[PDB]
Amino acid sequence: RRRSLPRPHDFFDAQTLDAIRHRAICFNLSAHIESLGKGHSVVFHSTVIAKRKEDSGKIKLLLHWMPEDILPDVWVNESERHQLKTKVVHLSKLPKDTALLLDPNIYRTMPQKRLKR
Amino acid sequence: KRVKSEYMRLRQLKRFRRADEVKSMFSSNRQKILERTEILNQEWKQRRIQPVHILTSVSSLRGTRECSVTSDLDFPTQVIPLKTLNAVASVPIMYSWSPLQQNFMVEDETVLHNIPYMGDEVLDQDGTFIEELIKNYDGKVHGDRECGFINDEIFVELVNALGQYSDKIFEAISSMFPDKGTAEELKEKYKELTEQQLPGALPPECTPNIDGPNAKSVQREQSLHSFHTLFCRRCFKYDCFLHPFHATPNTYKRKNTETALDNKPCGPQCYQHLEGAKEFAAALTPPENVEWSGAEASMFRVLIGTYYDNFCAIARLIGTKTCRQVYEFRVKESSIIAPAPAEDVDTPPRKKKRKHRLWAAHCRKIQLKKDGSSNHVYNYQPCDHPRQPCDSSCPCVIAQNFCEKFCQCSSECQNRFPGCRCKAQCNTKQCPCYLAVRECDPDLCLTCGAADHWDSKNVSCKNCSIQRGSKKHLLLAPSDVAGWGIFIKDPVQKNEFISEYCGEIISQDEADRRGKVYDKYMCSFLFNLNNDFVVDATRKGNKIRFANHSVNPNCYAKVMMVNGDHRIGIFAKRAIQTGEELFFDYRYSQADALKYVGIEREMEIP
Amino acid sequence: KEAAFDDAVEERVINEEYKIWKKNTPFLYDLVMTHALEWPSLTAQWLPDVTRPEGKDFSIHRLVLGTHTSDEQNHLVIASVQLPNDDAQFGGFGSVSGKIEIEIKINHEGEVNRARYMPQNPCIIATKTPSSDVLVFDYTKHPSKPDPSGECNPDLRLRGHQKEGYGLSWNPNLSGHLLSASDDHTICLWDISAVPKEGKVVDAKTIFTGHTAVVEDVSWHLLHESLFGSVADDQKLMIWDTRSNNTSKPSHSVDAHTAEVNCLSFNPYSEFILATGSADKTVALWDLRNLKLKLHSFESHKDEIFQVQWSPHNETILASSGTDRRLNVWDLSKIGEEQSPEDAEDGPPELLFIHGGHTAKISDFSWNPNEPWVICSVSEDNIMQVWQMAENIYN
Amino acid sequence: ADHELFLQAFEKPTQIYRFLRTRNLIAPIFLHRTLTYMSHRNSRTNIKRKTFKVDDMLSKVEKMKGEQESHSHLQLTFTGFFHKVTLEVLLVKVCHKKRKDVSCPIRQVPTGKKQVPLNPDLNQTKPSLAVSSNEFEPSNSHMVKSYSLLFRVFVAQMTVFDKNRRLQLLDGEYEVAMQEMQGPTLQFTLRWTLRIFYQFLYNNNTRQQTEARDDLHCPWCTLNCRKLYSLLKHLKLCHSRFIFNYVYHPKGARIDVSINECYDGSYAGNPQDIHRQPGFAFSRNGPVKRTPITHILVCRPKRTKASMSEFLTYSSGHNRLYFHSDTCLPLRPQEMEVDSEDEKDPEWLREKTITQIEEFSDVNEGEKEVMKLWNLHVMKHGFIADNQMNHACMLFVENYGQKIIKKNLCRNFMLHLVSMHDFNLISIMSIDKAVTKLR
Amino acid sequence: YSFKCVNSLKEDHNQPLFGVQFNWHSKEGDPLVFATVGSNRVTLYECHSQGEIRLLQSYVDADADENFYTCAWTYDSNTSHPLLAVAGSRGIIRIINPITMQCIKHYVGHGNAINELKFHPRDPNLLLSVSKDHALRLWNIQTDTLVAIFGGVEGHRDEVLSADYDLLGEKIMSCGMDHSLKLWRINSKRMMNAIKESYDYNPNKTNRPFISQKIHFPDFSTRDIHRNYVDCVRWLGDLILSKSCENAIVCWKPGKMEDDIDKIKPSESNVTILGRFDYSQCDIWYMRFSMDFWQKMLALGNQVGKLYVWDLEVEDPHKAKCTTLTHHKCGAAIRQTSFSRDSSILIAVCDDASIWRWDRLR
Amino acid sequence: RPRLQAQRKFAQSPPPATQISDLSKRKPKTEDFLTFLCLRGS
Ligand SMILES: Nc1ncnc2c1ncn2[C@@H]1O[C@H](CSCC[C@H](N)C(=O)O)[C@@H](O)[C@H]1O
Repeated sequence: RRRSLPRPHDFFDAQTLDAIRHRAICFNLSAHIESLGKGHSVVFHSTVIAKRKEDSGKIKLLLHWMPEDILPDVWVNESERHQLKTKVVHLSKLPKDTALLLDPNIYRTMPQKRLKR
Repeated sequence: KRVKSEYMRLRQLKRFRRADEVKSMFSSNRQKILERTEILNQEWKQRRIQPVHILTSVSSLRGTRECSVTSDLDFPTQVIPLKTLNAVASVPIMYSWSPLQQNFMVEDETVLHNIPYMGDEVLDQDGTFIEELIKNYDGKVHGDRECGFINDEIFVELVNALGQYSDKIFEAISSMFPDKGTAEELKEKYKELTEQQLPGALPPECTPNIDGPNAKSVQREQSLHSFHTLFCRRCFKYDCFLHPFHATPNTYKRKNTETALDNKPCGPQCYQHLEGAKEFAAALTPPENVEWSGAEASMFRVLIGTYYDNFCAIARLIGTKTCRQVYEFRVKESSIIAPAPAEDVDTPPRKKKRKHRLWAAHCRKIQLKKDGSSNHVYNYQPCDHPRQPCDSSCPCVIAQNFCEKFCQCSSECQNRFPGCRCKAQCNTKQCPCYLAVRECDPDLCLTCGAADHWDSKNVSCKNCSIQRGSKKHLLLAPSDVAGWGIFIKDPVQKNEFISEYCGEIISQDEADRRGKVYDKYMCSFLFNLNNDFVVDATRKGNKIRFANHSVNPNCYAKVMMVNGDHRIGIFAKRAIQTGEELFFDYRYSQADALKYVGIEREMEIP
Repeated sequence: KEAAFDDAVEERVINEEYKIWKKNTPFLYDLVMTHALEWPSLTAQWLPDVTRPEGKDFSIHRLVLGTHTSDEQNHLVIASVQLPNDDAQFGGFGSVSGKIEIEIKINHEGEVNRARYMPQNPCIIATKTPSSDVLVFDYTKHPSKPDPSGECNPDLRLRGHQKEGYGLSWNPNLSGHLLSASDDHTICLWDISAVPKEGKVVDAKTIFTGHTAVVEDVSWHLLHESLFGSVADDQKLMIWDTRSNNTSKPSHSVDAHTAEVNCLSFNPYSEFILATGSADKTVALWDLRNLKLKLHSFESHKDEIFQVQWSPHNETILASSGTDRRLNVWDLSKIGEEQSPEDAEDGPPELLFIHGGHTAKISDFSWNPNEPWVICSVSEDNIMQVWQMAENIYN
Repeated sequence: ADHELFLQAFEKPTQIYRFLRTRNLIAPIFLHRTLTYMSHRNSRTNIKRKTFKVDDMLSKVEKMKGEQESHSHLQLTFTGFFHKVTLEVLLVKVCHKKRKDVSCPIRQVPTGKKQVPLNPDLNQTKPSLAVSSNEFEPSNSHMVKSYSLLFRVFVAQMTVFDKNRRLQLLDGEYEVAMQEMQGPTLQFTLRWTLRIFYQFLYNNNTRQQTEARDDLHCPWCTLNCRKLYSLLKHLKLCHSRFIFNYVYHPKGARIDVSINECYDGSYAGNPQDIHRQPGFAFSRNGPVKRTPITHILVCRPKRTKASMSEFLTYSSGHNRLYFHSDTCLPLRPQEMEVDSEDEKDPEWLREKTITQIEEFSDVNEGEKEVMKLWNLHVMKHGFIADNQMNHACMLFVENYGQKIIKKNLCRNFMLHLVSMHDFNLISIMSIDKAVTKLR
Repeated sequence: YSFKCVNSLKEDHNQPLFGVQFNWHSKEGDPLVFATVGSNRVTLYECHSQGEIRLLQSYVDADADENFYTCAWTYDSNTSHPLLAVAGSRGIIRIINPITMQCIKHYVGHGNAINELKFHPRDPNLLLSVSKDHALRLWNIQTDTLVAIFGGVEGHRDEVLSADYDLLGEKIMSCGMDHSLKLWRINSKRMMNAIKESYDYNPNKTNRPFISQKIHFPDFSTRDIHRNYVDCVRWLGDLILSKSCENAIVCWKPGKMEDDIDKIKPSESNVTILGRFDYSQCDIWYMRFSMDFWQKMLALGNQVGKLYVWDLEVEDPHKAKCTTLTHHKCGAAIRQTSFSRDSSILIAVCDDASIWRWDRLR
Repeated sequence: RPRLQAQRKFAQSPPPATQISDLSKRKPKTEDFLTFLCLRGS
């Protein structure tokens, strides 16, 4: 090499920088990955769902989380009230079949519509 | 000077005369303006175009940049987020050029005819560079500061202010208008005006064409005078673009014994086969019924110099001539003209058993000792004057070059070589032509096979490729070091040929004049060719020029002479595989090389 | 349509990831060698015979591919590969000119999608079916230089199919037996062991149809000459036994993944085990005797999977590829093994290292039966890669 | 002065890898536990043989011990609504996403609509029923996903099966809050029948001072590197967009980052598609042709030990894209074979000889015509040698014999042969051959 | 005819602009939409009346420090859409479709910077491009192919910075740094044959690349017309409207007065000047000019912003017109003028990234 | 001399050190800080 070697044309054009820039804004104002998500995780916010009455006086609770990326709603015990209001799931333990819905730049089929198989 | 005022008054009189011409032309062209703009307007009215939508913003504008446009007066400062259109891989800087595989001499006129653009910032700090640039030619510019240009009548009337005193009047007019600039050309201009004609776009002796309707009889030399003055012997092409016309005509001997004119009956139409006519022909070794026209006489005067012996061929060539009348016309011409000498020499003694080796040994001492201390390699210039037969005044001798076939020296001059004795690919140290750093010329080197298989472009004889022109396949691609580069799509072995660094053959002075702007423009193309010529490839050339230079180049460029002309040859220093940029050392001066070509490809890896 | 914008953005993303993977290769692989082809290949199956030249530190391998030309005549191609067959085999490692050669090129009518050679005679390779007819090519007789005078006149062609297919597998135990799948919902049986007569056309020996959707693969058992498994797109694979004289009654009524399943392969070193991969982003293995019971399913992929390969050099090493732009090797020995959260968050314990040397869908891949660990992977991007793990994960 | 240029220069490397963090955590291009210098992870040593006759028995035992979920028919009874009316419900069966399905298809099965109380008050109860058919079969319901229930009054949804196909419900009274359009709700029941520091380096005259926390975790890809050497090595390998230099801090270590000076290899796909206009670029709908290239980066690494002191590419192919010399136009790989774009007779020089010959004064077109044509021919074939020109004259006559015969320029053409013989180029015999072929 | 205006603009980026062109292809009654170029952003503008100028979304090539010098309007024959072609210092021509607000085609092949472009008035898919490397590039947008070049040394020998078509689009006149003014005839058989072949070429149709040619030799050349660098040309019937920094626009034609504009061979070098205009303070080059569509009126910007406006008729050039319009705040330089389809709107460029609109009192 | 001069073309005429939250100060440079340390990271 030498002192003034030219820089090859960066394939990452500026409009892709703008797209990732806007994605950064939306994810900083939606999930707060840096602060709430601890950088490596996504926070899920539960809401008020239906409550079912079992044989005992205690009522089995149901919680569905706001992002609803891939997790299905599952019944929880009565103790989950005010304790499972906010949960943080690492990106790794999110399901590996249907979690792409949080953002479609995270993963997509590059050929998309395939002329061949 | 009052000459300019008188010229202006005369031009004003001419403009008063042409005030109707300009008015009529303006009216006529305005009619065409209307008639050609109405059709365009009607075509636009024919079809419909989709209007552009109002300003809109995408959801990604939050992360995208936003711009505003303000107004000087009371208008809202409208804003709109930018749209980042996708970028492209821009090519490096390049300058257009006409492709060619040979050279092209360029006239050395000391006229700039432009002033190159410069940064406009360093000039404020130091604008002396343009002054140094123009001072090299002369402290002027194209058009100078005269600010005067008028018609021929006005220029003539400029001298009319002092014409009653002419030389002084013409000098004043020349000082007024830089178009002519000399009172001496006024004499030739006035001679042409008094003749009310010119030399003409034809032979001046009233003949438009010798083969045209003006079938006037002319002498042999005059007919070929325009032919030979425009025929260059070096490149063999009429009106050469790389050789001057300052040369003697084809006043050379020939094998006159070839035209034997063997005794054979040529039929009734024959200058021979008639007792009186044959007797006259034998002595020269009834009158014609048809009088040959001027074209026939003119062509006879030319074909006699080529085919003195046989009348049949001359009659066969001339349409307006008959071989039966050939004897009578020859008698009449020889009565009215003179014969030709047709010089030839015998030179009985000859020996090639060892004389070739003795001459080769003699050439080595000159080329090593007497030519290595000259510090200059003058451009090849054949000598055609008997004023110094193999002496110290023949240009081929003072330049230490060889009096080859193209030089008018003796047919057996010792200052020439018999070509390649070796058949061993003409590139080893046993090759005399490789030893003399010159491509073997095919008509002499019958051993290496340069003349053998002319149609073949894969000659087994190396060191003759430029003569064959069989350049390898080269591909242009951007260079990782700087600017463009040249990349080869095929592997190249030891000392294999790559295309010649073609360009413009120009004198040392003109090349140095161009170097002053090349240094500022940083895209130089000049390294010396010979003590008289330097090849410039900025305007013409090929893909070779894109090859850069590094401290460890992969090729080597040796400036080398081909067929009496110096050509910059490119050969690979080492074996280079496919897809590698070609680098050859420029032999560049160390300080100015580090100033210009100091960029290195590979650092100190070990 | 916003698909194009996202596609371009993710194209730049995949370029960035390919660069990042490329610079991580020396501390990830013991051997990375990527190659580009004039036209893409949908078949990547290492030839079994590998020649080892003496003295030099590299061996001469041969690899079967196929030109997928979208403009001109497609050609069946066999490409040779040099690999560092030496302990100290450190320009590169061997000859610096011919690490990739295209010495064998044979004309083919249409592109090659799934080519599989003969274990019994690798000179005979079937180019599957970009037609209604399955062609047979013997690369020994065909010239090295592809003559453009039409097709290469295949030695034999097989009737029985109607539409295209992507499944192919030769009988490892019986000579001259082939089964192939197609979109016609059908698998055709062929007997190429004896073709004495003229015409050079061999009809289907027996048509097999027991699936309600497209069949995409079929394979014979290596320790069972008559028992062969089949898989289809009706979320169902089915095991077929010959000599039953029934084209619709399966030997064992079984069901595949909840979604479309496209590949089926057996392990050579066992009598019962069978593995398959589906479009449900999962690869699951079955058994010949435990049909109904589910042993395990692999959930590392994210898109459809249509290729599975048991490592010939081991019994418990598996590999699979799909449109996920990833290549996964499976080590069944570590199935369900407990591991620290750092190991778990990277991937499941049974999953070996995930190969990521591609920019498109991995069309096909295979392991050469000569070197203990060797595997190539092709793609529609003409990206030809031969990669090896660093020894640290398997000692 | 502003430092926004520095932030803009470092932001492009930043956000790229920050998004790649999510992309790789969801979809790892490689397992981080399998890296040679990350090998402190993946503690599961490969020591087992795992004969194929142990997993079948274990799976059979697990299946025998499993099957905890049980079922018979699903039933339910409606109590009413509440607001601060006839009701309609539906049964939906969902199939997993197939190749021809963009997403998982949902198919609904109608049932019998009934009436519900219009938000009854307390103690207002004083009968509506819906029953499900036992159509759940392993063969019929193999391809279906977990079933779900539709409720409309005001639409609600709730499933029945769990992740492992187990029942998620039970026979009991359900108080369901309705997602209309406290608050809307519905009532009913169901029945069954060390420390490190960071530094940023660009225009080092001034910079924004930085600090570091969560040392073993990378700031960009949030990877926990339990070895300090491996952290810097991973930064070097996965973050070429930065240049890291280590200095021993008085209270630990310190890393100074700097934007890459060159950062080569920006694009690695087909070079032909770099310059192409949008729409036709990066299509991949069908096969595309690219020049064959061979690139090798790993052959046999020395596999040195993890040494801290270490901190203070072969390729044979066309690679880069080639452009036309004359027009600076990118060259198609298929056109590459014959697009030499260089031949002995350029057209511009063909017109140049015509213009310069015709331009001269003391000669007329009667001779300038042949003067122009001979140059055209000789420069078309590029003759060099004298014996080459002896047949160059013959080839001139061969090319233009019919044209001259229809043109009748023999006498003017005779001047060319005279000049040829005056220079001894054309022999006497070759003079006649230019005449017989002329007619 | 006299122009009056109380209005001005100014772009925030503050680097000089280098050309404005109106969308003359807009139908009757469409809003007056014109393009502006310069400072790595393509800023389109919309004008209706009352001095209001409405911006369109600017397209920025922020990948490098590009300088833009070229705008040129055209329409798509296939879909009837307004297209704009922009080229800059990087030697890259960009085609952006404002209807979709996104670029569609780019063109590469320029060895150096690119000056102002003009579109073929008869065939909308043909675009001629000047270049800093003494070359002239003509393009076929409908097939994205390159057609014959005018870049040989026989053409311009230095920086070409102006070109124009005639009204009928038959001949091309251009000027460069070397004071040359040369004519290339589109109506020459070779040229429309090349154009027809360009419209007939598809890259997938044949493996052979589109065989373009090189046009080194124009049909006329002259240098003595202007002693300084001529930087702008326009067509007035068969005459030439050229400007150089001798502070004078001149009118002239090849050949003599009676010489036909079509039969004149390149050998003839006679030049007759039949018109000249005068102004003040034409010191800095690139100070281009343009006419209205009807060519009835001419204006030229000045470095102090003076707009010397002259109505064109069959009258004598000596006293053609002496009308000058100037605003007290337009002291910045001006390098390009543009007119609407009618003479109603005249809008020029400046050096301080300011945009000025002049309104006709008709 | 008037025509010999060069064509000049124109007229002659938060500071304190920040943790990895500073990284969060550069992807979302606008649209709220998303964390209080970004203000200290300015
Ligand atoms: N290795 C190198 N690094 C930087 N500049 C170089 C170079 N080799 C040549 N040059 C420059 O290029 C000119 C020689 S011609 C070299 C190729 C051509 N100019 C191009 O850029 O594509 C010289 O003026 C020199 O300044």
